[PDB]
Amino acid sequence: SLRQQVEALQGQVQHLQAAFSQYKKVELFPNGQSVGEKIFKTAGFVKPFTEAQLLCTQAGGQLASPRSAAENAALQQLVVAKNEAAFLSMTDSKTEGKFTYPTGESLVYSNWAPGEPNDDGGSEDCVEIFTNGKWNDRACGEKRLVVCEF
Amino acid sequence: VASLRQQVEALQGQVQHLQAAFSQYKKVELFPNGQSVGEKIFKTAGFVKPFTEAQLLCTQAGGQLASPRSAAENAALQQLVVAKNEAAFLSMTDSKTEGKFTYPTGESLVYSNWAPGEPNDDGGSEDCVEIFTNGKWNDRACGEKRLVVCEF
Amino acid sequence: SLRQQVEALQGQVQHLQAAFSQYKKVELFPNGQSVGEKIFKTAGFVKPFTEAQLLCTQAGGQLASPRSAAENAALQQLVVAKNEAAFLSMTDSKTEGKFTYPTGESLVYSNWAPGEPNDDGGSEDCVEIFTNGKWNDRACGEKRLVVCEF
Ligand SMILES: OC[C@H](O)[C@H]1O[C@H](O)[C@@H](O)[C@@H](O)[C@@H]1O
Ligand SMILES: OC[C@H](O)[C@H]1O[C@H](O)[C@@H](O)[C@@H](O)[C@@H]1O
Ligand SMILES: OC[C@H](O)[C@H]1O[C@H](O)[C@@H](O)[C@@H](O)[C@@H]1O
Ligand SMILES: [Ca+2]
Ligand SMILES: [Ca+2]
Ligand SMILES: [Ca+2]
Ligand SMILES: [Ca+2]
Ligand SMILES: [Ca+2]
Ligand SMILES: [Ca+2]
Ligand SMILES: [Ca+2]
Ligand SMILES: [Ca+2]
Ligand SMILES: [Ca+2]
Repeated sequence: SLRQQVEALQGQVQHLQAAFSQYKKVELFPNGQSVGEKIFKTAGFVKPFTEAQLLCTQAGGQLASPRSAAENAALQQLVVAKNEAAFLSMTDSKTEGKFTYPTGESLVYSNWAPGEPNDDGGSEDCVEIFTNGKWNDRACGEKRLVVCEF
Repeated sequence: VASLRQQVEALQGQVQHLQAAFSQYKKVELFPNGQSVGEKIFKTAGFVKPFTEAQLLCTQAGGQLASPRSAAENAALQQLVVAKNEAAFLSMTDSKTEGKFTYPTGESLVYSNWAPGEPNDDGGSEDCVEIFTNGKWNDRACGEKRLVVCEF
Repeated sequence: SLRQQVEALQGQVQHLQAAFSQYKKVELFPNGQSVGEKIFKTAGFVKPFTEAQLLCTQAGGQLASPRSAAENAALQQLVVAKNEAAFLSMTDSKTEGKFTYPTGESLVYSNWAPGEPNDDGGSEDCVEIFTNGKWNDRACGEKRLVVCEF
């Protein structure tokens, strides 16, 4: 009967997989985007960098950190849909000119708009992504769309 | 051997936890922008868009525009429309053949809840369908903006 | 061969646990809070008590019912985030001066602001929670943030 149980439990698990897959699609509409094993989700409102960063970390994730063209495109979809530029997780607060992820690791991908980053004004240590997907270093005190990744 | 037995017993415990946890999250997830009816789930985006844009949003999300195929589904959909107090677009149109409304697949309707006198192709240019807060349907110009509600 | 059958099932279950865990974080961000086996979720808008109560009940849950300091703090987080006081499920509509849960039992926990409840104007049978986490009885006809528990 052990084989029978495995047969039965697998039926329940595959039914669970089906239900879960459906609820996942529902979950991401319309404020989320999945790319690979990563999920981006916007809070739907704007906040300064520090507050946005805290919201994501307290939620068990971190600010959007596109590490490839594919991830950047998925994130771009949310920014376009909300029509609001969003903050990324990277900053060059430690070493001006050198942007890093929250862990301190150097960028493995970038999509800077022409002429960026320019540390305009002498104090732009955060990064925002435009509706066109391009990046721009921006003053961390400005308010931008909050998008976290999980 | 008994090793497999122990593993099956372990799997049963993990599965029961997932089922209970998932049962709770289903309710949490659908509050307040979703409605479950049978094996279908309606989810509103909370904003309005013209038909073509609304349709694209749903298809890109892995679903399609709300397609109520029974009174029960139509009532579930109506709940979201009433909550947002915004009439919504359905997926059906008679863009191909005037007077013949079909689902995106091309199949003819299996259920309808037209308000009296509808569809009337008003102005000779209404190929889309909207559902009112009272649950009744009305054919409407696809260029108009209505609440976006997808089904999954 | 049963071993290879169980082995396949184990793979599915382990993947589901990981996928479900990631999804839980996505769902709770930014309108939910999990504390113990309870989950609070705000609709993000305000409604009078009766309408708020119906929304929660029809959703398969009930209005926020903090039963401990831990739960109250979790609920408070949502109130603070939305900067809108929220209705709790308890009322003393049946017997003035005696607040009870929807079931009818008396409170097992409370966090009343100084001087409350005071049945102001002789007509406050509902309860709101402030951004400071304290409670105040309020007219059920007033509109407050809708927060349900599941
Ligand atoms: O964050 C500020 C922006 O980088 C802005 O800076 C300068 O004013 C110019 O280089 C603009 O073209 C650029 O868009
Ligand atoms: O979509 C437009 C509606 O059909 C509208 O059209 C006309 O104006 C009349 O027939 C109305 O009674 C009807 O409600
Ligand atoms: O809900 C109404 C509040 O209790 C309010 O009532 C009265 O106006 C006074 O007792 C205030 O100090 C108190 O804050
Ligand atoms: Ca600097
Ligand atoms: Ca800088
Ligand atoms: Ca710049
Ligand atoms: Ca036509
Ligand atoms: Ca028509
Ligand atoms: Ca019409
Ligand atoms: Ca009273
Ligand atoms: Ca009272
Ligand atoms: Ca009071």
